[PDB]
Amino acid sequence: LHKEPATLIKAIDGDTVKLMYKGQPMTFRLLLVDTPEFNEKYGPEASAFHKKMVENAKKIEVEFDKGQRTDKYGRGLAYIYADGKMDNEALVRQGLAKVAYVYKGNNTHEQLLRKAEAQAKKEKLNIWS
Ligand SMILES: Cc1cn([C@H]2C[C@H](OP(=O)(O)O)[C@@H](COP(=O)(O)O)O2)c(=O)[nH]c1=O
Ligand SMILES: [Ca+2]
Repeated sequence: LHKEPATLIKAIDGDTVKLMYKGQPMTFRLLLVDTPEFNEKYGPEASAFHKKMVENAKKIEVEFDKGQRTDKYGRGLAYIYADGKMDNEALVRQGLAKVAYVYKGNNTHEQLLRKAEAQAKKEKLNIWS
């Protein structure tokens, strides 16, 4: 898999972010995770975490997996990196997201994220508390 450039247009919530990718604005949905919606428990903390992470990055990168790159709502499906740290993994590791939506052939980083979830659960972080 390959990291591609992008620039933040706007933070949205725990598992979506608006980025300019190949010069076009797009909403990206983070692969392999699910954050609570803003109005549910840990929802505001997940949004806040993701926001900070994307707003502080000097470099944002998009990494598509091997399968579909856009979902049925037209959102980009990617692993997103902020200064080389994966947003998807960071949210899971903090117990602000669960591993979820694991479809065959867009699941390269499945085991990496499950490992982060196991550590977050061990530490009883946030969602696991
Ligand atoms: C993460 C992801 C979500 N989706 C779709 C599945 C869900 O359909 P439904 O809307 O029909 O439930 C929805 C979940 O996204 P959200 O968690 O952003 O709502 O997005 C995919 O199709 N592919 C994926 O890789
Ligand atoms: Ca969600």
